[PDB]
Amino acid sequence: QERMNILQNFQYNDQINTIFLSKVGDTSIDLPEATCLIQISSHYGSRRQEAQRLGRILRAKRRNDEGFNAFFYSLVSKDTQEMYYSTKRQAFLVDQGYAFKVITHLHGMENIPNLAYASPRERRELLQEVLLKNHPLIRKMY
Amino acid sequence: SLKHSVTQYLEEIPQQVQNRLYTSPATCLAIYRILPPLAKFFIMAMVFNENEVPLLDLDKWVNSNGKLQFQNAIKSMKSLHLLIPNKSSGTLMINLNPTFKISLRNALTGGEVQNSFGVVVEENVVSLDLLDEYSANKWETILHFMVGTPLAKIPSEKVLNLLKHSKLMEEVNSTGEFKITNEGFQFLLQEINSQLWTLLLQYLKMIETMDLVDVLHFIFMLGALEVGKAYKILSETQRIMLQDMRDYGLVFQKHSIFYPTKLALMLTSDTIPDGSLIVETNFKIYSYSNSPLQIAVLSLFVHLKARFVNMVLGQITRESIRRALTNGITADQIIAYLETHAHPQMRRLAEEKLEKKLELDPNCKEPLQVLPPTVVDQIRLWQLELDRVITYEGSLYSDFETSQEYNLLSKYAQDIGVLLWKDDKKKKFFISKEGNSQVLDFAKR
Ligand SMILES: [Mg+2]
Repeated sequence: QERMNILQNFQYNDQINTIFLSKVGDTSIDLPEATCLIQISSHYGSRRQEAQRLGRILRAKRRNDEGFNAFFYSLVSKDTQEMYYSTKRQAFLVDQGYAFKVITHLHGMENIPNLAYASPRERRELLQEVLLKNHPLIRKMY
Repeated sequence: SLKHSVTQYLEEIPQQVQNRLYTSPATCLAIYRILPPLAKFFIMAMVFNENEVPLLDLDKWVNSNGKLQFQNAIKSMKSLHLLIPNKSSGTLMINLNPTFKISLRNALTGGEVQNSFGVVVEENVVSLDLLDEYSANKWETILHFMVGTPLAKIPSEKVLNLLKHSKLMEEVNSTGEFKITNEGFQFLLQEINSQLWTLLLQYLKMIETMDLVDVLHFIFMLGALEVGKAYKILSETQRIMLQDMRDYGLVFQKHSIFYPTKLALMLTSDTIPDGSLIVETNFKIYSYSNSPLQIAVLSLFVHLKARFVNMVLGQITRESIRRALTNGITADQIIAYLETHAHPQMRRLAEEKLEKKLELDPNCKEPLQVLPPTVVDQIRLWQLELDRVITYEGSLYSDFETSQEYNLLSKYAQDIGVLLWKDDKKKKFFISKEGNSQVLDFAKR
């Protein structure tokens, strides 16, 4: 029920514009209103999960108004094993015809007022935080 | 760049040699065609009148709009010393070179020419069957060996000596092999006209002690000759030169008479496509080419997978791009090759994409990119991958008695452009190996 309530609110409530799904919502959940899509983690090299996740926004309601383009972002850390899985988990969408565009830098990202973990103190705190992750009558007596 | 390249070479030659270079009309009729249109207009005016015309008269002809062209025309005409400025009686009089003048008059009016255009044996051969085949194969051999593709009949030492001695196709005995370079891919990217001029120009500079004028009396004269006909045999230097020219697929010899070839006429003046290819978002390549030259050059930066008679299909990969980059081929050249050899289908779809972009918003004019941007970005990113680690050879300077001395030596290195890194706090700096001795010598003084 709670996830259903979240889904309905995300659909029709104007204040809740974004949600945070997980592997459960990877496939077979229909959100005609969803248009943009982001992913921060991934289940290794599975090519299907990428396509199923992309499906959430492939049915956006306003998919016929002039010039509309849905978005599917894939945040990956450079010089890490994630790139190995990222270039491997989009091999099916490429076969279909989709082309991924590399974004090295987001223009206008520095002028945003407040960014999470902008000071080294918070970065150090987060680093350690994630690193540390690994006789019925006797009844009255009590 | 064609006329620019030939003209540029003709400018550096000393004046004393240019005067001798105009004795043969055959060469004069060729040098005349390379000048700008206004230059030819003025030259034709002065050729037939034996007088001296003031420069102001020439200026009067040009309209106000075309005044700029009058500056390039006179500059280029004076550089070759064709136009002699003589000043007398308070006027900067202008005259034409007497030797150039007589030669042109002989060429146009059919005067005695001393066989500058050659003779005719009237024993014609078949142009299509032999001349086209001979030079196409001969030109094919030099380009195939250039690209590095294996080939049975390697060219003679003459052109091989020329190839290595040029920036084209750097070689090393320790490596034991020959590979193409940055200019090498550029050379393969140039039209037949410029592709031939590069080799001929390099041959001109290579020869030593054979006169420089004679080697030009042949090349420019060779343009006057018409394909598919005989020419009986001339200067002594032009004999060995003729045989040397035979190795570049310019002149065909049965074994007394030599025959120029399609490329011979291709030197003087200018004059679905084969080589057009399709590149998909899947980093695939489908080339609509049936020619081993195109296939070989594609193999420089493409992992060929199979071939048919009509087309060749392969895949772009990191290995192939790295292989090309290691040879000195820049990613900019690669994309230039892909764009200029693009299939019409890519162009039409790109045009439609631009039209839709302008249909929604006509304010901005996006560039017309025929091929997908992802491939270009990936190729450039792979180039960055090669550029990740940066290393210089040099020395580190430290242990300075005084801040003044540290700043003095470091600032001097900056002035002469040999300083690579410095830190005021540590009083240390690093300079390139090239500038080490200069910095040491300055330190002592
Ligand atoms: Mg379904």
